Amino acid sequence: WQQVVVLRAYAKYLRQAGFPYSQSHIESVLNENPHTTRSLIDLFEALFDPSQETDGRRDAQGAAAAVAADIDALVSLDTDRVLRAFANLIEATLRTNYFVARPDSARARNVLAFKLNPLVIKELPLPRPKFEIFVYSPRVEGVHLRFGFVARGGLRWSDRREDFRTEILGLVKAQAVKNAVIVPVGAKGGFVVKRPPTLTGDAAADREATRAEGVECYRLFISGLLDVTDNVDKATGAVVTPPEVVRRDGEDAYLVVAADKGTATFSDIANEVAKSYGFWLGDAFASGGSIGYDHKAMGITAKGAWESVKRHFREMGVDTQTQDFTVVGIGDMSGDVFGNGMLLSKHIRLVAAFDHRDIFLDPNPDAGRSWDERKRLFDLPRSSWADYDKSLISEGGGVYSRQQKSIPISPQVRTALGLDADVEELTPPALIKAILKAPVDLLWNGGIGTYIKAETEADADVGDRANDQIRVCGNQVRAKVIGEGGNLGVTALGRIEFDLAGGRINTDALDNSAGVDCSDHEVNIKILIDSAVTAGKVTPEERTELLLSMTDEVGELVLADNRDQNDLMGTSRANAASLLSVHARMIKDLVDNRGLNRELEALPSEKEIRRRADAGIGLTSPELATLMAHVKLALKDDVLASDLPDQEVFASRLPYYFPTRLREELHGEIRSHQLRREIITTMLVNDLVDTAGISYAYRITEDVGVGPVDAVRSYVAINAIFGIGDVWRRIRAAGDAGVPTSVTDRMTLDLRRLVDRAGRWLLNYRPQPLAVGAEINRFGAKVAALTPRMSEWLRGDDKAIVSKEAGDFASHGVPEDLAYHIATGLYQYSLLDVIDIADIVDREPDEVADTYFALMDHLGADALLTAVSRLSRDDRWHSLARLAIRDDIYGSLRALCFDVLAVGEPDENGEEKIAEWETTNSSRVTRARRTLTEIYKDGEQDLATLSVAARQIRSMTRTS
Amino acid sequence: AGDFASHGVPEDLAYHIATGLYQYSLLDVIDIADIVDREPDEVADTYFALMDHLGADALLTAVSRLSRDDRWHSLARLAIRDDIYGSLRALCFDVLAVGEPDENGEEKIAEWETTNSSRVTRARRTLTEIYKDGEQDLATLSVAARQIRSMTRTS
Repeated sequence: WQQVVVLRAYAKYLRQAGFPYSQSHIESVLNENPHTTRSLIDLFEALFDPSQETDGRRDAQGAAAAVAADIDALVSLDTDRVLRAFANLIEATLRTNYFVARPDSARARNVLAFKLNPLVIKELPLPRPKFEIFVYSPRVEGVHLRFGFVARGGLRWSDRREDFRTEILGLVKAQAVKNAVIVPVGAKGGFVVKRPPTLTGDAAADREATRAEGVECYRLFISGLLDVTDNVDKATGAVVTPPEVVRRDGEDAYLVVAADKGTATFSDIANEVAKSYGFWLGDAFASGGSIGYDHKAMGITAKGAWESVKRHFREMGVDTQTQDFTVVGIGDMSGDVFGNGMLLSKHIRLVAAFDHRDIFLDPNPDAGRSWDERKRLFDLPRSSWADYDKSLISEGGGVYSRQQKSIPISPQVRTALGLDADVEELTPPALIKAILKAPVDLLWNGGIGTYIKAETEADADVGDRANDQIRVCGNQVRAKVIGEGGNLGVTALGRIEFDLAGGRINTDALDNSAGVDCSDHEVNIKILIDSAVTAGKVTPEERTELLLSMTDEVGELVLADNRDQNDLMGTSRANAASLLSVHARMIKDLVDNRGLNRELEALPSEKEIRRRADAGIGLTSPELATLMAHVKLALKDDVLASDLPDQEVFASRLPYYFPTRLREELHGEIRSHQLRREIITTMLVNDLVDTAGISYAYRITEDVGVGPVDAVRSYVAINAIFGIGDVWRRIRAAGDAGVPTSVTDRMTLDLRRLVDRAGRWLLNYRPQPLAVGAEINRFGAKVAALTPRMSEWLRGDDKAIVSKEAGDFASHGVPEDLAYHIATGLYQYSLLDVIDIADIVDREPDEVADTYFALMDHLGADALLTAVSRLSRDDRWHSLARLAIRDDIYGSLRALCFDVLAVGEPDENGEEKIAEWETTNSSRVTRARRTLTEIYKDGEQDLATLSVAARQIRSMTRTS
Repeated sequence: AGDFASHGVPEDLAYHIATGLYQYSLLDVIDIADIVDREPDEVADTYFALMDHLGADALLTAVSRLSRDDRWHSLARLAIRDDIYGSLRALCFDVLAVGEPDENGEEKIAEWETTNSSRVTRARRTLTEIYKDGEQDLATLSVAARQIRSMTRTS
């Protein structure tokens, strides 16, 4: 009967995968081939019995050959397909708990677990997870799909027992997107109860048992999961395979659990269950519950979304922390998101707010008094909108109920929201839809569900029936800015329509990222401290003390991530129109190589793409966020597959993931973390994408012709050499001080062209692969010495244009040193050639810089490089052409500098060196200079004229 | 030479005419042999073997296909042809700076590429890809020429 249970479980997994033949047909096929069924059982038994490993050579070939010969013998088509599918499931099984006999396991409670490789299963619909575990029982049935070794996701208590694998596979892509910025990749679990209790008619004892049955089945599902999962022991540091479990895969120990629509109060139960198996993660197994973070207190999600709101309003030109602004909100002062976010400014004027229970209408809200009443409501353990003081409500305002037949409309309520002038009463559904379409500065979301749709998306396709009567369209939203603290509030196509209608919006995975981020952060700290507890440095009682002491510092680190995330979003929004073509090739690469789905990711179709190209606009803000999320995942996949996380130059940033107390006290424990390679890769990709830009790495690969690994090498070297991160923080501080986003954004765009050019230079002129430490130690110090002295050798047109850019920057409040430091970026790029040249001729870099920039002055090279930059980048070949001409100019600059430094004496300055090189030229150089000045006189700057000017410069050199 | 001789042209004269654009390269060959005080035979061997590995004849023919409608485009096509020839001179200088005279053109090229950098392997790969595209406007030919130019330290 136990072998029959195994076959039945395989059939249930087959049903979840969507096998065509039904269960009746499947059992009939197994019945009509009893010899073949016996052969299948023999193959499985040979595969997974630990005693077989004690029985000599495993009877692999015997059982496998019996199965294959029985497969061949089949004539009937349905039988043949069914038995190959069965054989494929046997082959695909990676682990099983059929043979574990220790009493605490789930096998003892009649639960069977199959860890499978979905990648090799023929009948599985796409996408195929990296690993899957299927749990079968007569009471419970669950699945867990993981796209990677280090994965995170929520556990759905699903009610789709017919196909929950379908639900889990549907939600795994969105969960993975949520995890773009965090160390792990997407995972998702889900269980259904198959023996719910009989109902007593008593509305109370029934829900109690229904709850307790779900608790027992939740326990069963997780226990079956841990019967096959490996454990981590810090006694030796190695990964242990469950005893009496035969593993066909490698080693796989990381597994954490997050709450979902049915797993809200089960985190604590999950922590107890993880402890019963003796799992190493302890309380990090489940995010929060009883040891971890009180997310309502921290309010990390609200501040993470407030960073996006502030960035959007800054692009709007407003500052929330000092200027009154009007808000329409979803939720009440008793939830985490709404309550924590609506107290973040004392200038908040909450004009309207509906709930699940009540409606709040403040026609002319105050700021100080409205904030005080909002704070009073938040401090209560529980409250509703009926608890708002109705004396602090503005005249014409009030607290009304959503269960009323209708709600009267005050003249003050009507004018503020802006509807047809005749309304004097509305229905609660229409009041909610009008709140949803409001001429309001901010639209704050702290609820759950979808309330904004696209004009093209069907109502049933959204998957939210409860709000289906109140859902408005994205193009129909009149809010200036939309802040997304909640999940699934707006559909992707709805987000695209809102951005396309003039609204400011990001994706929800980028706004509410903070709460999940804190979940991951908490996990990686609970790991680290548990390791240090095992090493005897932290007494178990001070572990909790240390955790609570670091709450604020952990929150600040997550908010720093959100701010870097949002600043990059604003900058990407700035550069959308001119990079649409580059962005389009990126999308194609992802589709062709990473198995991306254009329509699923809400990425534009190619007809949609040049539709916008014909309109002269780039990607929308939610689409830009989506693209950068996939870029972050692809970059993590690229860097992790390499030895970059292994090398020390990339590993020098590891301690900075952890708070100050741990950074100081825990140093050896940080260096020997379990997730060291993954944390380093995630930090790496976050820094790279936030600093270098969306198209940096892809353009590097397009231009240079290397793999992502070489691009990363180059970015790290340039950031460490030029202090690029430090310049970025100085730019961001100026923008935070009140400098408009246009000035700081343009500062950053010049800086990113500089890094592009500099990274390309390092890749092009130094041997590959890059030794990042070597190039840093032979360039970064020299660069730091040469950057502050840009004023001593800029001459003529160079000096004039640099002064103009620095003064324009400082005219908007930018500090003078930073304005000048930014204005000279394209000359800091030439300092790389300056340093390389000084190294070749073993002479000082000061004099080399003097000659290089004086020569850049005599011929007016700045105008030529600017004209080159004006060359079109519409397609890849023209971009290649403009890149070829810029590099030709720079290389010719290198050869002419070599010849000029080959004449004269170091005491001769740039002007004297140039004078006596031209004094020692040939007819070729005088003719070239005369033609160059004539070219400058024409003012024509197409490919041909600039190219002939470059040849004139090239012929000035013997080595040509 | 065979097309010329098919119409009755004498064979020596047909071949002598058919090789005119390589007789032009013999000027650079002689100048180069003079600079390195080595015999012109071996210099010619290396120069034309190198013109063989990279398919330079197709690139010069494509350059000749550039328009001469106005003075500036004619100047541009002249610029690209001279850039190709000067880059030929610099690469020939570097290859003759490696190896030994007894090594023929193929052996000289083999051991210079055997002693290149990541820059040269990447440049060759991009050049072969350019040859594969078959696009021969100003921009593609120019980027092919920059690939050839970056193969030289003195650049």
